[PDB]
Amino acid sequence: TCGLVRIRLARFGRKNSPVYNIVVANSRKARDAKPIEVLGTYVPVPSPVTKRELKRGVVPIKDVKLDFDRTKYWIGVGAQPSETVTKLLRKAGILNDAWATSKNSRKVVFERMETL
Amino acid sequence: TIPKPSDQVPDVDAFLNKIGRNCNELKDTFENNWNNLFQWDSKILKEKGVNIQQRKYILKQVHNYRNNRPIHEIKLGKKSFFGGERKRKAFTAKWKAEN
Amino acid sequence: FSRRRIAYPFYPFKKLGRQHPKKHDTNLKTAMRQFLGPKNYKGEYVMNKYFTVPTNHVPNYIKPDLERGQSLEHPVTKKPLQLRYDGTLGPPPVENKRLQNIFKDRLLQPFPSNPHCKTNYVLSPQLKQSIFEEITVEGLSAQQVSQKYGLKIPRVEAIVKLVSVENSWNRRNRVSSDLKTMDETLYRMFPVFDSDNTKVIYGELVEGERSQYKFTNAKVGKVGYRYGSGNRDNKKDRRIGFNKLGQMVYI
Amino acid sequence: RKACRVRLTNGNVVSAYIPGEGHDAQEHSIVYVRGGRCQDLPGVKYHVIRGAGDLSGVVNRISSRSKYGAKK
Amino acid sequence: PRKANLLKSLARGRVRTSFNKYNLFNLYKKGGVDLKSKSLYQQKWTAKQETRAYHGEHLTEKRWQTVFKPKLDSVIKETPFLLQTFAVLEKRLDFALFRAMFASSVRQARQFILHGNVRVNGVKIKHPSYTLKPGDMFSVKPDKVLEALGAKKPSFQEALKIDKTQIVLWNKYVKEAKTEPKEVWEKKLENFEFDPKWAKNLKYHDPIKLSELEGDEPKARKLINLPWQKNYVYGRQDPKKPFFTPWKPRPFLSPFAILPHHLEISFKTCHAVYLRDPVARPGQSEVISPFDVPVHERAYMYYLRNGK
Amino acid sequence: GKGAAKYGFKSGVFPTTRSILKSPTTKQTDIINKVKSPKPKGVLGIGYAKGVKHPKGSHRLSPKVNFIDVDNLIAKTVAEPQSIKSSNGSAQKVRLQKAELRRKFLIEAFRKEEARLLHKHEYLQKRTKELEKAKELELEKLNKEKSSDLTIMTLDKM
RNA sequence: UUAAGAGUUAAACCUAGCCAACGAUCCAUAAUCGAUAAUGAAAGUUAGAACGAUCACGUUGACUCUGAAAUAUAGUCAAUAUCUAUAAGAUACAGCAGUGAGGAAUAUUGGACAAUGAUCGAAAGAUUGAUCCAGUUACUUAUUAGGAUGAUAUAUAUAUAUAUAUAAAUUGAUUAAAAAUAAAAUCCAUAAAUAAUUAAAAUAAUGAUAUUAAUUACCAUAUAUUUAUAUGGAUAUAUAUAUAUUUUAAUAGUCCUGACUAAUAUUUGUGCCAGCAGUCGCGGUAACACAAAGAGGGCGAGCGUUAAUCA
Ligand SMILES: [Mg+2]
Ligand SMILES: [Mg+2]
Ligand SMILES: [Mg+2]
Ligand SMILES: [Mg+2]
Ligand SMILES: [Mg+2]
Ligand SMILES: [Mg+2]
Ligand SMILES: [Mg+2]
Ligand SMILES: [Mg+2]
Ligand SMILES: [Mg+2]
Ligand SMILES: [Mg+2]
Ligand SMILES: [Mg+2]
Ligand SMILES: [Mg+2]
Ligand SMILES: [Mg+2]
Ligand SMILES: [Mg+2]
Ligand SMILES: [Mg+2]
Ligand SMILES: [Mg+2]
Ligand SMILES: [Mg+2]
Ligand SMILES: [Mg+2]
Ligand SMILES: [Mg+2]
Ligand SMILES: [Mg+2]
Ligand SMILES: [Mg+2]
Ligand SMILES: [Mg+2]
Ligand SMILES: [Mg+2]
Ligand SMILES: [Mg+2]
Ligand SMILES: [Mg+2]
Ligand SMILES: [Mg+2]
Repeated sequence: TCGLVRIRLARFGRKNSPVYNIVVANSRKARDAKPIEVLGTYVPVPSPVTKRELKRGVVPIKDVKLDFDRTKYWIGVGAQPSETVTKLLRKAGILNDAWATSKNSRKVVFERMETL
Repeated sequence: TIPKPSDQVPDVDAFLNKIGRNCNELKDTFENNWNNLFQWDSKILKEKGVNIQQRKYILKQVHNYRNNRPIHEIKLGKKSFFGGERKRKAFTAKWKAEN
Repeated sequence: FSRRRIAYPFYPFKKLGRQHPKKHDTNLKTAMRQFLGPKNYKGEYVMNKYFTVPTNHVPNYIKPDLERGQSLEHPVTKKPLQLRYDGTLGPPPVENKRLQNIFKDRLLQPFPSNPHCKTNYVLSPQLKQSIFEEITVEGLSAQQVSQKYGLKIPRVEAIVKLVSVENSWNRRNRVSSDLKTMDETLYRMFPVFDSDNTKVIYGELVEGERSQYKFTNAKVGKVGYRYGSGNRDNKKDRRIGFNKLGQMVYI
Repeated sequence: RKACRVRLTNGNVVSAYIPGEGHDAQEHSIVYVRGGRCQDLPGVKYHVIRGAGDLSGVVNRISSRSKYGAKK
Repeated sequence: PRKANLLKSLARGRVRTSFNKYNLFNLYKKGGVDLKSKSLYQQKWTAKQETRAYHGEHLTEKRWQTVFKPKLDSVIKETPFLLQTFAVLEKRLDFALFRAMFASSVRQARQFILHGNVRVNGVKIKHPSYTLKPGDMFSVKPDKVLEALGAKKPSFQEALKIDKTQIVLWNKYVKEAKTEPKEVWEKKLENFEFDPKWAKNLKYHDPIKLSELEGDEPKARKLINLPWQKNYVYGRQDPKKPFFTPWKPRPFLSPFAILPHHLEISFKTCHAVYLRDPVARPGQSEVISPFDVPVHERAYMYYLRNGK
Repeated sequence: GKGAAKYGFKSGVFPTTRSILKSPTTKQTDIINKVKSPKPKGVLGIGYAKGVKHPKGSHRLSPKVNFIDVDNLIAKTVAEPQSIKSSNGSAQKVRLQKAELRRKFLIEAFRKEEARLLHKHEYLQKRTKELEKAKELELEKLNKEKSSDLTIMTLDKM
């Protein structure tokens, strides 16, 4: 992307079983090097859904753990998030459609909901 | 769903001609059927015989056609006439002295 | 001092005499046959004490020390039968007083050597149904029923779950005649119990999207995979777990 | 006792005991030397590995074949 | 895991987690574990040998050492703390199946799990090393449990021979009753401790020759008809279930029929709930084991130091 | 593996969390008072004495703490545009939206950090005050015991 | 001179100081460390491969430009070593593969940018031996690598301890001497295959891995809460429809048995030889120790041994 400070994903885990840390990192450091901060974790594999649960209508869930207060701070100071991180932040409501792209973008089946 | 063939690109033959990168050799694979080209995913194009690069490029351009984005040939990057940057110095020294 | 000690019976038994050269037998096999008794054409050993299960709600556990190795009784009259020099089974000379005088605790002791091991009492179906009614229908807590029936809370909850599952299976006619027979038989083999916050964002979902993101609030300095953490993949302390589907995954 | 002087690749010259009932070691032979002294031979602090290099395994070995290079 | 090899050897006299007839004899004749005249190492080795023969024999030694927990859990008589040496193995799925009387042995429980016949809280589990937590519900396919606890299904030939013998003995009894009903009635009443039509009611049964009857099951099913055994071959009332079809318990089931204290079992459904990890209380240990406390003490001393 | 016992048995390291406010804020009265308080005089203190001279090129006193003013930091770091009025631009709307979100995020972060620091200061004040009243409690307790003074001399008092 | 202190460097002038037996100076050796690995009860001790942090280096030495920062994998000069283009030339694989040597010993002259990053571009997109995958290698760790039943063959004639006969019966041995429920045989399974289907890694689209994982053994739907009975497309048959509805296993080494140190059922060959051995030690007819047979005891896809580390 651009800028010295970038919010990106650093790959942790094992071969064929990826997990990621959402990290604020210097652009010139390695992908898996120790970052400025570790804002969260991201599991790209959706939760398994049973056939009966498919009949129920439940949808697979992808799990992200994130520090929302600190991520907002890093966005404020000028940190530039990667494309995948940009998508992850947009689905969380941290970023709005202004960060979208022509290729990305439709009917809403479920609206973003905030509950403790 | 199937986009409707345009006068600019009437047939899958013309589509393969335009997208380029030696995709013209795949004319027999599709048999000049718009429906097959615009419903055939990557697994089918694999079992037909299309190589990885060709099927990926064709799916990319098919998606572009669905979204009406230009589908002209994107010529792949090529190393410079004087060689790669690491080999540029030696090749330039040879070329200058020889000619 | 230590040496290999072939596990001969501690009780007296009839050792092999002079053998025809082709018998190729062992004292252990003869002891096993004496303990087992004659075998039927059907393959059974009716003479043995323990061949047939009990049905009087009192278990029949081995008592080699009390009976001194004599484990053959008449299948019907259930009177002791000892081997005799003629080769036949016959009444013993003097009946073992130990077998009539058996402590109540020892009857529930499965293994002669270990006294601390004891079988558990089996709850009656009526008591299980009463617990189900008390918990689910009358809305009683597990504490109150556990105190009422001298039971433990995890057992009460397990009974509730099991009675619900039994009701479902009976609804679907899954319980069969063979299953009923097996349950009934194992019921009479055992003694019967006697009653007396973190902010969470669920993401927007759009048509065609196969998954919905769930975002959990976390604190920096505590959220993330640590850098330089120990690798136990090639160590005996390797960490293994099981997926929600039930497959095995390395953690 | 069957033993042999051996010059190793690092330049040291040692005396190595040759285990087994029979051996075909000879001068110029390539051998592999491991630790372990011959107790009753003073100055012999090393053993030769049977079945490695130019030294063959013990002939007609049945027990402890791995310790003597025999294959079966 | 280890390959099952000489698990029932009478000479060695080891006791296994199984309902075998040979295992029953080995347990019966064992008496106790002899620790006299032995050095401390010999005592520890004997205790290890016996207890590992019973507890988790199929596990490799290094795997058990890794799984071994040097701590023990407990909740007037003396509490046998050290009977909990092998309590860690009791949370394993196969051990839970065996202790729930859903398998004849831990090996059979392992096979049942590996073949997809076992579920834990409604999800199929195919790994015997799976460990249960308190409150976990597990269940077995009813046919597998019936096979494990039921008697062996005879083959057609063997049951045909048994039916030949049964017909023969019935004919002998009928002849004896018809010829001298007096003494037969007298013997019947004595064993329990007149109308001549009774002896008339008894009917002979046609003798059967298996040479012509071999290879045809329905023919034999229709031909054989005894007052107890009507219209089926011995033990094959419905030759499509994996067990002796008129269901009777397997032989020698009562010696090993032990109800666990940490599992709650429903045999109608072949379900069970893992209440807790086994614990030691005054005068009792919930870890079922055929060895007394000193044997487990010596095994624990062995495995604390890895046999040092 | 051993050293992890110190750190809660957690293996691996996170990067050190950065402080949003590099220097103390001007609303932290206690820090300013400690900074402004008279320095302890002499050797158990921290400063040069009255008579003693310092080296020619050195500074007698350390640099004074720069107390951030959150309002000033917000004003200088993120300033609202003066020219509110503008016409339609395809990228201008997107840039304006991103700038507004970034300004809001940074302002919110700074203000919440200052409030958090003040809240910790108040919490410490409550803790210390409660401990001092706890000392007053044992003062109350002891006088009950020594209200029983026969004014003879005891050995425990000796 | 620097942005900046200081004998850091350069110049000048003064003072006689500074370190050191609690070890200076000199020499040898060494990349350093962790919330990393090993070990121990622990203090500690060892390693610094793997994960992570710092430093230094990119064939060797010095200097210079640019720059915020370089004595830069840059440039210049020289040293070493090669190639041609014979030039005020080029290259130095401690980048990925790979080759030769050295060594006891450490692999592919692989696929893809599908994912995560990086560079260029306004974008479209382009590049990417970073990276991700696969290959080799038991180097290490984990799960599987089949359970129950089972000591013999024939012949006789609502009860049930069926009893008689004959015949056989491998190695060892003549009874506490066994091998051995070990085999065979029987029962029941699953893996693999063969068929269908089929996620997820990734979505706006793009999948190298890939002959994907997983599910079912004909296929759907229609209700119940995985197991049921139904309706419809399969299905050969016999004569639309009573019927069934792919097949199916089993596969272990290596060390040791005098004591330390678990291994009793005993024999044979040798004869202070051959040999074994971690320590004591054994071997001269009577070898529990050597080489073997039987039996037995450990660990087990590993076992042993050597080299090391800790205790
Ligand atoms: Mg750009
Ligand atoms: Mg171009
Ligand atoms: Mg011994
Ligand atoms: Mg100066
Ligand atoms: Mg100096
Ligand atoms: Mg000077
Ligand atoms: Mg010195
Ligand atoms: Mg060095
Ligand atoms: Mg170095
Ligand atoms: Mg390292
Ligand atoms: Mg060091
Ligand atoms: Mg390396
Ligand atoms: Mg350098
Ligand atoms: Mg250099
Ligand atoms: Mg080099
Ligand atoms: Mg290389
Ligand atoms: Mg070499
Ligand atoms: Mg890429
Ligand atoms: Mg490549
Ligand atoms: Mg013989
Ligand atoms: Mg030897
Ligand atoms: Mg001899
Ligand atoms: Mg020895
Ligand atoms: Mg020997
Ligand atoms: Mg042998
Ligand atoms: Mg292994």
